[PDB]
This record gives sequence, C-alpha cells and structure tokens, in this order.
Amino acid sequence: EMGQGLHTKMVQVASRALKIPTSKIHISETSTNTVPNTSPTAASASADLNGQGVYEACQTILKRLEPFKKKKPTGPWEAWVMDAYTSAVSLSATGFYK
Amino acid sequence: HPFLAKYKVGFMKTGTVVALEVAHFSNGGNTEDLSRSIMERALFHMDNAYKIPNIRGTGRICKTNLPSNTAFRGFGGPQGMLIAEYWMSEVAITCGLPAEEVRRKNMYKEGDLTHFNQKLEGFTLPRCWDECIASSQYLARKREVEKFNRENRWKKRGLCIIPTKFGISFTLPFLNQGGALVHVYTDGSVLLTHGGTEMGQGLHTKMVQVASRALKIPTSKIHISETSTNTVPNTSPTAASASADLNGQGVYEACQTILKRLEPFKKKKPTGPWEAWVMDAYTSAVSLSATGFYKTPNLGYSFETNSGNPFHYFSYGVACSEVEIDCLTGDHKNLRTDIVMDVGSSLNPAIDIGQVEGAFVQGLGLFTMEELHYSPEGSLHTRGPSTYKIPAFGSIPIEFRVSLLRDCPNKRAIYASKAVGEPPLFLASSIFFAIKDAIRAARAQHGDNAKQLFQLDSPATPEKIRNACVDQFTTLCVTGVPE
Amino acid sequence: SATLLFQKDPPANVQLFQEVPKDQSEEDMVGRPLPHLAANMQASGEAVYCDDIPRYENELSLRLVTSTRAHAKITSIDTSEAKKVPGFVCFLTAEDVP
Amino acid sequence: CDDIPRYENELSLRLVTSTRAHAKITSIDTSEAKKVPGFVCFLTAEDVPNSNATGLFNDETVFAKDEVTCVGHIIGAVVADTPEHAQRAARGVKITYED
Amino acid sequence: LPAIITIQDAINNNSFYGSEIKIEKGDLKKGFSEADNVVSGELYIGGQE
Amino acid sequence: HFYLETNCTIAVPKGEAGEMELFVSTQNTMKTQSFVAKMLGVPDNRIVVRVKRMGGGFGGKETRSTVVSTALALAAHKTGRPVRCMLDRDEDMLITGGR
Amino acid sequence: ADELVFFVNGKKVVEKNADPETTLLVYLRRKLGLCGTKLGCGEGGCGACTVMISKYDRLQNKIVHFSVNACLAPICSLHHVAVTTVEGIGNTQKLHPVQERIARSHGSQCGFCTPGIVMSMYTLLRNQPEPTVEEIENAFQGNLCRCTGYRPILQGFRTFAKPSLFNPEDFKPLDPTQEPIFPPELLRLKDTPQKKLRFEGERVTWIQASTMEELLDLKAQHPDAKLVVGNTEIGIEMKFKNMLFPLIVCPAWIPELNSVVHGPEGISFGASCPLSLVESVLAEEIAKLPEQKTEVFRGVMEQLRWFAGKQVKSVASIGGNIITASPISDLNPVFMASGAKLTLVSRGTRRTVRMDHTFFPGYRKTLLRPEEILLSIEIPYSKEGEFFSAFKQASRREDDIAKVTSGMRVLFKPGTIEVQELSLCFGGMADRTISALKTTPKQLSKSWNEELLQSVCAGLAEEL
Ligand SMILES: Cc1cc2nc3c(=O)[nH]c(=O)nc-3n(C[C@H](O)[C@H](O)[C@H](O)COP(=O)(O)OP(=O)(O)OC[C@H]3O[C@@H](n4cnc5c(N)ncnc54)[C@H](O)[C@@H]3O)c2cc1C
Ligand SMILES: NC(=O)C1=CN([C@@H]2O[C@H](COP(=O)(O)OP(=O)(O)OC[C@H]3O[C@@H](n4cnc5c(N)ncnc54)[C@H](O)[C@@H]3O)[C@@H](O)[C@H]2O)C=CC1
Ligand code: FES
Ligand code: FES
Ligand SMILES: [Ca+2]
Repeated sequence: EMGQGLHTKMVQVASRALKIPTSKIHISETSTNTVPNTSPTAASASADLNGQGVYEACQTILKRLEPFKKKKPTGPWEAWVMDAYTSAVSLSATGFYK
Repeated sequence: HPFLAKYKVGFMKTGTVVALEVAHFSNGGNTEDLSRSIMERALFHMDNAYKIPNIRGTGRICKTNLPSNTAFRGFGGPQGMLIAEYWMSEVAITCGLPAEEVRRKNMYKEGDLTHFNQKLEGFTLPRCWDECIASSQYLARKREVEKFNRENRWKKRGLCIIPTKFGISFTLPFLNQGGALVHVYTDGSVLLTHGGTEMGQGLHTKMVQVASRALKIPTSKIHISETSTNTVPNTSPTAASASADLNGQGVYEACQTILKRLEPFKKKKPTGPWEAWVMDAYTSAVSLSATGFYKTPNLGYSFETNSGNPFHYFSYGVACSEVEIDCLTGDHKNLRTDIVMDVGSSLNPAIDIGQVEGAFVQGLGLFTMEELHYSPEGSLHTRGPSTYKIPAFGSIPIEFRVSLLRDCPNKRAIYASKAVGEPPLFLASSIFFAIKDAIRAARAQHGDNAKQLFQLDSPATPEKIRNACVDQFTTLCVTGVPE
Repeated sequence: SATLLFQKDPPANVQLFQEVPKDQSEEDMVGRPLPHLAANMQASGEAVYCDDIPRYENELSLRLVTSTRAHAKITSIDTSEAKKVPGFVCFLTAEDVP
Repeated sequence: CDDIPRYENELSLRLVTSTRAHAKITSIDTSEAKKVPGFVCFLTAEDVPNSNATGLFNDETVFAKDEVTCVGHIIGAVVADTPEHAQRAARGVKITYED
Repeated sequence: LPAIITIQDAINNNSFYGSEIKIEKGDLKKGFSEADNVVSGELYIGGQE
Repeated sequence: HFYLETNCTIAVPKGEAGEMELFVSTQNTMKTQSFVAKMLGVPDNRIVVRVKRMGGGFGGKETRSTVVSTALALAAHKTGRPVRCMLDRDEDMLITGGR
Repeated sequence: ADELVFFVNGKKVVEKNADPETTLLVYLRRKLGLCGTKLGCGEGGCGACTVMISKYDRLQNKIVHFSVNACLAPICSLHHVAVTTVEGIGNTQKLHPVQERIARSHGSQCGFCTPGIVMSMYTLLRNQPEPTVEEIENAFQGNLCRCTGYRPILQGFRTFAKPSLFNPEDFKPLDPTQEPIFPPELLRLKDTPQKKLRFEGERVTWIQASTMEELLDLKAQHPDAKLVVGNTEIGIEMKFKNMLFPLIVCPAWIPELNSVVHGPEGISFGASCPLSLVESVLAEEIAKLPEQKTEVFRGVMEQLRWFAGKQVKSVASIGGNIITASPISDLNPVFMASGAKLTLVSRGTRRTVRMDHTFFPGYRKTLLRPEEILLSIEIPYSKEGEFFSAFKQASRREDDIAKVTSGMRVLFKPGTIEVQELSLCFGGMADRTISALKTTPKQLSKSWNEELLQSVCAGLAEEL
C-alpha cells in the first residue's frame, strides 16, 4: 500500500468472493514470510495480479466450507466456520495467479 | 491435580485379579480449565498394563477455593496409573508371590480390549518387559538386594520393575489436527512454519528433519524461525505428546505439494541442482508457497456406550529401579534405573532419549521429592526453590540406562515414529515402589509382619519414609514407651 | 553402615538406540541423533527468550495484584499509596475491561 | 516506518556520499567523526561480510570501492546514538579525491 | 466467606465440576463374590508445580 | 518522485542464525530481502521484510529503496542493535534518482 | 567517592549514580543489554543467573575467580571487580569448550538453565583445569534443570575430568592460556589504597567501609545501619519480606573481618570470611593435621557439603549465618556444640563469648548490642578423647532448609570411656538453636554404653 488503495480493493474482492461483509476481513501488512517471491508493486498491475491471487485463495476456502453450507443452508457464516474447525477442516489457504 | 482414590480389588491366590472398583477424586481449584479431561485420562489409564474382566472406575472433580489446577505432562495418567500400581503391589504382597510374576500374569496380550473397549494392536509391551528384565539383570539383582538387607539393619535396598501403557491423542478428538506453511525463496532456501511451539522438546529440530526427508534436500537449506497465528491459524496447543505427530504430517503434506509443482522441472533437468529447479519454477511463474494440514482419523469415544477409540495408538515402556534407603533419616539414593521405551522408529534418538530421561526425572520429583504446602486457610506456603524441591544434579539414578526398542515401526504416525513426551514420566513409579520394598524390609526387622499393607502416600518424602520405618525411636517419640 | 558419611559411586550410563538403515542417504537425517538446532545459541546465551527482547523506549511494566484470601467479598480497594510511587501510570480492574 | 517507536538500544545511521561525479578515492579520514559524542562506527566496503555487488543487474556497489561514479555515490555510513550525532559525525568524515 | 479447600471439604459440600465420570465393564458383584481375596484401601497423591 | 515520505528502513537483528527483520518503505520486498541476504551472506529464509504502508512510491521505491536498506541491515548486523535511517529530503533527491 | 567502577567481559563500566537496590542481574540485562544471564527465581536456588567474578585478593597477592548469583549481588558491592558472563567466554562464531560440549552432548533442551550451568562449569575450570568427576558434580549444587534429567550434562562434562549419541573425539581441546586477561587497570588500581564509598539510591544509602574505625564509628552514631556482606539474607528480606533498610554498611573490604589466624586453641576466621574460604582452610587443615585434632573441623565441613552451593558459598559470610540466627541454621548448632569463641566489638568495647544457649535469647535475636559487630569466630581443635558429629536432614539432600540439624560433642576423661562433657545442640526444634541441657548433665561420669544410649533417648524424647 502506497496510497493507491490496493488493500481497499483486495478487501472488496475478497468480500465478494467469500460473500461476507468487508467488515469481517482485515489486511494488516505485507511480508516476505507470508507471501514469498512477490513482484514489485508496479506496472499498474498489482490489483490485477493480487486480486486474482486473493480470489483463488477465497475459492479454496469456499470449497472447504461447501459441505457445511449444504447442511446448514441459512445458518450464519460463523456457524459454517466453527463446524469446519470442529470437523478438523483447514481454514488457511494460499492463492496464486500468473 | 492432587488425587484421592478409594479402591477395592478382588483377586485369586494365584495373583490373578478378577474385580476392581476405584473411585477417584481430584482437586480442581477455582476454575474448571482442563480438569474434566484430566479425570477422563486418569480413568482411561486405571488399568495401566493389566487386563481386568470386572471393573468400575468413577471420577469426580472437586471445585475448591484454590488456584485452578491444569495440564501437567501426563495429564491425569500418572495419577490413574500409580493407583493401579499401588493395589497391584498389595495383590502381590497378599499372595506371597514375586511382584514381577503377578504383574506379568495380569498383563494384557496382543488383541485384548481395554476396559474402554479399544483393541491393543501392535502391543510391544511384553518385548519391553522381557528386554528390561534381561538387560537389568533383575533376578540376579533381587538376590543381591536380599543379601544386602541381611547384612544391614539401618540401610535397606529395594528393587522394582514397572510397566506402562499410555494412550496417544487429545481426549477431545477435533484437537488432533495440525497445520504448516512452507515457502521456497528463489535462492532455494526454505522457510518453514507449523502450529507447534518449541519448549525444549526439539520439535523444530524434528520438523526440519521431516521436511529435509520429504523434500530430499539437506537440513541446512531449511529454517524455522517462529510460531505465529498469522502464518498458521487455529492451532491446537503444543500438548498431549501429539505435536510431532500432527505437525510432522502437516509439514510433510506442504512439502509434497511443493515437490508436485517442481516435478516437471525435475524431469527437464534430472541431475541439475535444487536451485535450478526452483529458479526455473519461479521464472515459469509457479507458486513456491504451500499450506499443509492433517487430522488424526477415526477418533471419538463415547462414555455412554463405552465404544469408539479415544486414542490413535499407545506408547509402551518398562522401568526397573533400585534404591537404598537410610532407615534412620528417611534419605535414599537412586542406585540404578533401566528403561526400555517403545518410541516406534525414532525421528531423533538423541531427542527421544533426552525426553525419556527428562520425563522420568520429573516423575521422580512427583513421586519422591516435590511437595506443596498450604495454610489451613488455603494460602500456598511453597513459592520458590527454597521450599519446593525439584530433583537436583545429585538426585538422579547413579547408573542410568535407557534403551529405545529396536524393530518396532509405527506406520500410523509420521515416518513410523511414536510420541515420547509424556509416557515415560510414570515409569519413575519404579523408584516409589522400590522405596516401598525397602521400607517393608525395614519394617520386618522390627518384627512387623510380612503381608502387612502399610500406608505410603505420594510423594514418598524423607518424612514419609522415616515415619514408615517403625523402630524403637519412632515408638518412643510417638507413644512414649519402648525399652 | 549406620555411621557411614554420605557417599556415592561414580555414574555409569548406557544409551542404546537403533542405527538407521545402511543405504539411507547421509543427508536424510530422520532417525539420526541430530542435536537440537538451537543448542549452540542456548549454550552461548544468544538464544532469545521473551524477556531478552529489547524494550521499546516508551515501554511500560505491569504487575498483578492478587487476593490474599481464599474466599471473600471485596468491600473496597484503596490505591492512594500506589499513586504516590514515582512512575505510577494506572491500576486496572474489572471496570477497565472494554 | 519512522512513526514506529524506537527500541531503547536503537542506533541511527547517516549515509556519506560522493561530492564528485567521477574520481578515485585516495583516502578517508574519520578523525573528526570520532570526536562527535555518540559515534559508534563508520561502515565502508571493507565491512561488507559477503558481497559488495548489488542492484538489479549486479553492477552497483553497496559502498564505493576505490572510485566514485556520481555525485551522490554512497561511500559509507556513519552509525551513532542519535540522528543529530550521526549527521555531525558524517560531516567529520573527510574524503580525498583524484578526478 | 465460607471456603472449600480440600477434597474432603468439597465432598462434604457437594462442590464438583459437573457430574461423575464412569467407565464400567463386566460384573462386579460376581467378580468380588468369586475372588479368593478382597483388599481395600485409600491413596493420596500430592500435586506438582 | 517527491513521495511525501522519503526512503526509510529499520533493521532489527534477532541475534540468532543471521535472522533479521526489516521494516521498510518499499514497493519491492523481494529484492529488499534478496539484496540484504546476499550482502550479509545468509540464506533468504533468514531475512524478513515487512511493509505496512508507504507515504507514496510512484516507482521510486521499486529498486532504489535498497541503497538505504542494505547499509542499515549492515549496521544492525555489525552492532547487534536495531538501526534506523530515514533520509532527509536533500539526501533522498540526490541519491535515489528519477525519471 | 561515589562513582562505581567495575569490568564486564573485559570492558570498563563507570556508573555515576549507582542505586544500592540494583542487582548485578538487572544491571547486566537492562543497562548493558546482556541477556545471556537469566532470571529463574531471584532467590539463589536455581543458578540461572550464575556469573563469574574475578578480583585481586589484596591479602594473598593473587587473582581469584568465583561464581555468584547475579540475582542477589548488589552492584554497590562490586567496585573494582571483573565480571564474566556467558557472552564473555564465547559465542556461536567461536564456542568455548564448555559451550560446545554441553550443546553437542544434548545437555541443552529448553536452554534457559544452560548459560548458568555453563558459567558454573567454566568457573570450576578457571580454578581447576583438570577436576575430578566429584568436583564437577559439586560445581552444580546450586544449579537446577527441569528438562534434561541432568545425565547428558554430567556425561558431556566428564570429558574435562582427569551407535553413540555424541563423539567426544570431535570436541575441541581446552587451552587455559586463551581465557580473558585480568583487566590491567584493576592491577594498576590495587596499588592505590581503598577509600570509603557512598552510594545513594531512591530509598537506600550504601556505605562501603574501608576501615574498622569507619565501621565502628558508623555503628556508634547510627546503630540502625544494616551490615551487608554477601546479601544472601538481606537480599531475600528486601525482595520477599518487603523489608527496607534505608542505611546499609558493607564491611567486606575491612582486613580484620577477612583474616584467618591459627592459634593455640583453633582457627579464628574474620566474620566477613566467605563460607568457601572457611571450607578451603579447614580442608587444608584436615589434610595435614592428625585426625584427633580435626573432629570439630570435619563437623563444620560435613555441614558445608550440604550448605547451598558454590555461588552462595562464594559470598555468604560465616558471621552472616551466626547473626541471622535462624532456628534452622546449619552452623549455629555446630558452633554451639563446640562452644566456639566469638569476639564482639563496638567503638570503645571488646568482649569475648563462648557460644552457648544464652547467645540466642529469642527468635532471630543474639546477645549483640545494637552498636556491636561480630569480629571473629574461633573454630577449635578437638582434644584427645573428644569426638564430634554434625547432622542435617532436609527434604532434599542438596541446597535445602534443614528440618532438623545438629552438632554433637563428647569429651571423655583421659584413658577412659567415662563422659567428662556432653553437648547436644539442635536447629529446627524451637524458635532458636537449642542445647539439650536437661538431658546432657545427667550423663556426666557415665560410661558410653547401652544404658547411656537409652537414657539420652528417653531424655531427648521428653525434653524436645
Ligand atoms: C540459596 C541459599 C541457600 C542457603 N542455604 C543455607 C544453608 O544450607 N544453611 C544455612 O544455615 N543457611 C543457608 N542460607 C542462608 C545464608 O546464605 C547464610 O545465612 C549466609 O551465611 C548469610 O551470610 P551473608 O554474608 O550473605 O549475610 P547478609 O545477608 O549480608 O547479612 C546477614 C545478617 O548478618 C548481619 N551481619 C553480617 N555480618 C555481620 C557482622 N560481622 N556483625 C554483625 N552482624 C553481621 C547482617 O546485618 C544481616 O542481618 C542460604 C541462603 C540462600 C540464598
Ligand atoms: N534459601 C534456601 O534455600 C535456604 C535458606 N536457609 C535459611 O532458611 C531461612 C528461611 O527463613 P524463614 O522462612 O523466615 O524461616 P525461619 O528462619 O523462621 O525458620 C523456620 C523454622 O524454624 C523452626 N521454628 C520456628 N519457630 C518455631 C517454634 N515456635 N517451635 C518449633 N520450631 C520453630 C521450624 O523448624 C521452622 O521450619 C533463611 O533465612 C535462611 O537463613 C537454609 C537453607 C536453605
Ligand atoms: S535467578 Fe535463580 S539463583 Fe538467581
Ligand atoms: S534445559 Fe530447560 S531447564 Fe535446563
Ligand atoms: Ca481446574
């Protein structure tokens, strides 16, 4: 983030991808030990590249929650997440795009 | 948790036990915390190594105005098992049969069900037992103990061999899960993290060894820096001896993902080095970051139907210990301990032997040295090393022998290993029962009957040892009489 | 033996374990007695534990205040003497929990 | 970045740069730098543990060695207790050039 | 206020965390009746820091 | 570029295994990490670069930020103490180049 | 003056505003940033804070080296000494043999106790480059480890004395000539005579006395001035019993309080002599004199085997134990049973007392007047037909508080087994050290036989 509102856009993307309000999603910082081998934030490309990466990480999560969403079709987001955790389903995912 | 137990055991003249009823009470303190799960594990281990056809254990956790008691290496197990070993000692004494024979004949066989109905498969305990009996020269040393005791009125020796079975897995099934995150930077160096925390048990060392095997690169190329909630979320505590099992699998899966991504570059350059494959994958825009996850399958016990497996597998081990007590002061020396431990195919025998010895010495403290004192109004008096006496350099057995069982791979855990953290702690009860044997030798010298079942609470401190060695001095002090 | 001054024989230790298979790679360390990775730094006092982390210039210190009674009502709390101590910042209680 | 609180043991650095567009460095004199209270050290190419070659195409120095190739070429860095002491010490680093 | 300190204080006051936990298998009445010997006792095990 | 926040790095050495954490106003964490690691002679897995936000970059912090980061990482390694440098505007305009 | 000057790892530290409440541990960690030295208990029991002190001993014209608990060492006590921490002996770029061997032998698990154990072993080697296995174990009486079970530490260090988990053949050899130089400055500074120092903190003033006259004058005008030598009681009272003594005087530099004098009746030790000095002189005397002469000496030595460990005995004074007057002092029963002679001084007075029941009139009280100090204690030679035993039983053998501790002496009429004198003294049986004075007089002129045993036992059962 250098003022171009990249984190704002990524939260907007993730919120649509996960179908949850932006208020439930937070980006704190950028670090080499969370995402490695990153291109510079440059070439106006960062929302395109990171947006796709964010979208894909979110799709992995949604795919893991689907059996719990299917069982409790209206039960809130928080119910599916606690159900996934107590069923020992991973709630962490990487995403990537080229 | 302090435990109080009320037991009743029925047995044959052969020493075969046929009925066991035990009520347990624990002192939980002023919040629930882990107390009920601790009581569950004690109940799971009230059999120790013994098949008992008619059995009833109950547990109650007391709510008290004391600081809240919690998890401690063993987690109710050592308390449940010492009770088992205590009535078992009384069964042998009552029958007039050697303790080691009575224990052996009551031991489970391969394929037996426990009192909670889990099948004992890959039951290596009889092997640990026979190897320890043999390497400790137990029967020859029994004779030398007997001879020392004939030649010495005011010092007595005692010798005891004790087995153990310890169930591996959190008693709350969903906690048996683990996560990892791995990065490969473009110089080919690997940054690894997992949910486990380093507290001296060498977990990061084992995970680096695991990752190095999984990736087929030297350990020198792999680094773990720290544990953080923002690299691996929703982690179970580093507890239940489970962490290398759980995180090892997670680490392994993250590494497999990386290898699968590198395989076409490995195919293009079959001999070209790791660094070439990694740079090739990077400049072909292939992801060099992966999560890994694992959950232990098929777990879940029900107390209502007494069915379902609480544990993934069991750890087994046996310890033989010899002591020499000073009947006039209550002091004793730990002369020799032999331990044979099934750690599966050890991930790191240096770390695993370190864990056996460390765990054993904490149990030695639990059963013989470490005592907490409270005012009648519930204020802890014991608040530092001056009054709380943990084992010192001089407290350890003079001959200290540890063997890891050979040829016993455990397929269902990472690279055929077994967890090692907690299981050996209880084996220090061999010192407690060696002391009880020494005390019995001292009591017989005062004419006080064999087959007499005198009281020895835990810990067996100098106070408890000295008071139990009844003689002309104790008699004079207590009642005012002797000769 | 009642009159003997305390004395032990010298220690005699034996550690037995299994060698890894003969054709296991020397770079494959699983089952080998690799020393704890931090052992050298621990021996040298270079390993960092929580309190070894340097303090920030603006860092503050906390001390817990605990009950001296097993079971009692708290009828009052007086912090007047506390407030006189140089460097005193605040006393936190249940009221302060957000 | 600079809003982050300083550690109690934190030091300040000041870069020392070339005042010539193309010249040989013939000597560096830090006599005056060393007189500034709080002075710790002056880092040069000699202090680099591994490689002094940097930049996207590996054609740049971390610190100038033997020659400077622009006005602004980083020759070294003063380390001091405070930014004020670092600036004063960096002024006392005297460089001699041959154009 | 009235304090409950020891295990026996708690038993006397019915001060417990939840209900009794129990595992039972087989036939105790028959087990005890057909045994050659019966031995009963109590054991106390201190805590640990 | 005249980003309102000039180039800035804090390097925090961790005293174990060559581990270092850098807090940097940079558009390029990867090259910051690589250039620091290569200068120090440690693997990339020892160096962590963190960026919360920059007060502007506009391309000027895509590579040129590293001339501050490396000098600072070196001072931190040498001293075993955290070290910080924020460039003055005159320093930044001179050293870091432009379009 | 008022500047505090010492060395840490060979580097001069000048502290212009030394607070008497500052310990060495806090100073190393928070002022110098040297965090290798750990806090594990703050009460002398764990050894995690063990460091080495070197100083020039003006009495002996020699450099001495000893370990101490940094958690209990006031920095105001350390003027003109050299401190060595784990950082001073080596690092991962060049490990000291002590460091390398504990690491490679798997003697370091969590690693928090490791620097303190390293420093205890290091200190032993500076004093004895080739120790016995017994000396090695004795070095660690004041070090605790919760992880390793001790075995690998002792086994790795055994290589310094006189498939496998590690290879002792790959260990780098020890070259004692390569240890850090004793700071030349401190050798130059010992040429200048020591003067009184005053340190003023937020709550406490510390006076480092240089002469007896200074000390006695201070005690005369301010009898409330609290003497501190090793700080192994006072440090505990301040930190744990919330005691504050606004005026402290440290008499440790004073020659008369540090002297060892061999006399006709025994050996007198200055009251500030550390327990480690008492141990070293009595050991020499036990080795060279006839057994007949050394019964009381061997009684003291038996007690000192089980008295704390090296770090505490390096700074703990003999007079500090006597004056603290704890009911469970391990030495007072022995001094009482032997009737050791104490010299008491104030400004304008000097008197002698043989320690007996009257020396301890109440709980933690002695017969000393507020302005008096203990100057010396004479530990006596035993006579022909005089025998002595000392006993201690605690909860643990090593570094523990006695439940009962005892000194016992018998003198026999010459050539006989008939009792001339009998003294049985006990700690841990009352609010002070006591003598069994109802039981023992009944035994005089009795023969040492079963009837005497039974009479003493019945007497003790009633009296105690
Ligand atoms: C870890 C540890 C283990 C211990 N183990 C034992 C043990 O096994 N047995 C045992 O008996 N004690 C033990 N102690 C207690 C203590 O170490 C001894 O009592 C020690 O000798 C006190 O000496 P000091 O110089 O440190 O006294 P300080 O703390 O400096 O002073 C103690 C008291 O003596 C007074 N004093 C000192 N010198 C004089 C003087 N010459 N004239 C008049 N008053 C004086 C002081 O004013 C103060 O009241 C232990 C303490 C610790 C911390
Ligand atoms: N820190 C350590 O590891 C060690 C410390 N020391 C000594 O232990 C002392 C502990 O101090 P405190 O807790 O204040 O203990 P204290 O000095 O008050 O002594 C307590 C002991 O005195 C006896 N006692 C006291 N009053 C009695 C009475 N009325 N009747 C019968 N017996 C009575 C009992 O034996 C009791 O255990 C320290 O000051 C130190 O001198 C000794 C060994 C080890
Ligand atoms: S910290 Fe435990 S002895 Fe100093
Ligand atoms: S290794 Fe952890 S206490 Fe010694
Ligand atoms: Ca609890």
